[PDB]
Amino acid sequence: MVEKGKMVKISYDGYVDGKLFDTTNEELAKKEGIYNPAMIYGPVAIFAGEGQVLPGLDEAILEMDVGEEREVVLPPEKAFGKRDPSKIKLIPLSEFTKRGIKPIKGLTITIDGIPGKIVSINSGRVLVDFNHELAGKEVKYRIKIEEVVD
Repeated sequence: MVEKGKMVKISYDGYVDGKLFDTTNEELAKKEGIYNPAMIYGPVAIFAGEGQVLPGLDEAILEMDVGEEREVVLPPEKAFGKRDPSKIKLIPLSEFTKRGIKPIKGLTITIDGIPGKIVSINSGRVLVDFNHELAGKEVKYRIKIEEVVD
């Protein structure tokens, strides 16, 4: 068990549809072809149960021992969230063209700093999904508590 608020350093590998999409392990990232030169790899310091990681990860961490490694399967609600219909919004084509942006199906756009993916364009109506890319997805993580500070 790890008490809520306790500083812990964790390592993790995250998978969606059987594919690694995130990892603290630089070597694994290169091996799996997701290495990002702009990312700082290595264990991540969190406070246990304080919401710095996905809800289901925080939940698992509180149950875990220092040095424990386990795998966890998280439903959307405990991962990147359910795909919320209220975040899928209709916007006039007119407003994109006014702003010199050509809407294209599949294109990621940013409104007021918020990223959104264009679902469709039909008769001047642009449907944009502002949900997280992985919303509605089951994810699987390997997670290890490397150390507890305190």
